[PDB]
Amino acid sequence: IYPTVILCLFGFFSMMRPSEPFLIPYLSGPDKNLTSAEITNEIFPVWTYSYLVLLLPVFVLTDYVRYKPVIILQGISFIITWLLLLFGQGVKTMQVVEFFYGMVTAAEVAYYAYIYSVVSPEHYQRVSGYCRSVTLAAYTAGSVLAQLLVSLANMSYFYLNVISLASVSVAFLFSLFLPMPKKSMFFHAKSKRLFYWSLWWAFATAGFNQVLNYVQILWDYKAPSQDSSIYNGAVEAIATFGGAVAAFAVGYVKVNWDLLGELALVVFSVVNAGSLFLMHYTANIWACYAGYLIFKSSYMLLITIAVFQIAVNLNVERYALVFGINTFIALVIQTIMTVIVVDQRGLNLPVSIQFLVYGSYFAVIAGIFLMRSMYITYSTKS
Ligand SMILES: Cc1cnc(Nc2ccc(OCCN3CCCC3)cc2)nc1Nc1cccc(S(=O)(=O)NC(C)(C)C)c1
Repeated sequence: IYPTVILCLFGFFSMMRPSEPFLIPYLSGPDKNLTSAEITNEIFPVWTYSYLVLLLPVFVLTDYVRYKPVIILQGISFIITWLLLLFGQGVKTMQVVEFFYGMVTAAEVAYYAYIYSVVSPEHYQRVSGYCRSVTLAAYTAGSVLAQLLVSLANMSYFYLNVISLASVSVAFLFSLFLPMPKKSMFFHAKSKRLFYWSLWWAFATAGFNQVLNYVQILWDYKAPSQDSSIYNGAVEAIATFGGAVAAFAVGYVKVNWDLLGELALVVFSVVNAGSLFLMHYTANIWACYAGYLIFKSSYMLLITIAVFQIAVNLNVERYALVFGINTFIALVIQTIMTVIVVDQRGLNLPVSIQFLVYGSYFAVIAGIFLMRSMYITYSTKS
């Protein structure tokens, strides 16, 4: 009745942010005057470190304090992040906003744990799917709004950032009076083949997060971002719509998975690597846009399948206890690969080269997972 509507409106107004599609074009513009090397190699890598640091503390804080204060914390973190994007000028200030965005992403778990904590035991997946769909629709509508406003009204990215601050303010106001849960999930004390799909999910989502962290900066290299020649809002709206319809198509089609799940996963990883190589090698911005859509759709198929083979035979209380470990492994892998690749203390690689590395990473994951299926040679050779 009431708590679900409050959470739905909070999620919609939090996710609806026209600033995010045009972030690096706004950061690498006259408003901030930040070179691409600075954002690529000093500012953005801080997000992965902040998220990895804050994952587990936020994970236990959500459980301990009954999931509402962490939602208000995410709201005030949104407030601070977008206020400091609106009124911040400096590499250190942008590292701070990256830390606060990592805090936002870490605290996002509360928005979904509160759902299980407050809804009736009769069903959880229905309201969880509605909440996820409302967040996705909010993001898509925000991207389309940003694209339309930029294209028609000639409206600067400062005004879009203002709109995002207003939206997150309304979201925080809505999260102010969420009813309190009366129970926690595992505030008490705490198959082997699941290790396969856990590794699949961890590696694929580490690659996806690291790719998304720098897709826009790659778009910046092909065409002048500070000009109006870019189409980030429409492109990212189409990308998230394609990802959503792709994740739904996996449920629309009901095929056996215990037989060809690994084959589907390796095929999708191969397509991911191909899309990344298309992004890296091409010279046209539209080819990179199409590669982004293809990669997002293929990764969404891959992760929908991987989450199915983890969640079919898992308890609802163990869903969180397993996905927390899986995303911790994913963040460990992403932080290691970022320190080796992106961070200035490592190789200081421009985004014009990072995407070859990402495509090779996906290709190597697919190849090694196929090679682990080495039992083909032993049985066939008799
Ligand atoms: C306003 C702002 C401030 N700091 C950041 N840092 C940042 C940029 C790109 C990132 O890659 C996404 C990695 N994973 C993070 C969550 C899902 C994907 C992660 C962090 N992004 C910002 N906007 C933004 C730009 C491009 C993509 C994203 S997002 O994918 O992470 N946003 C959601 C779709 C998850 C809502 C957000």
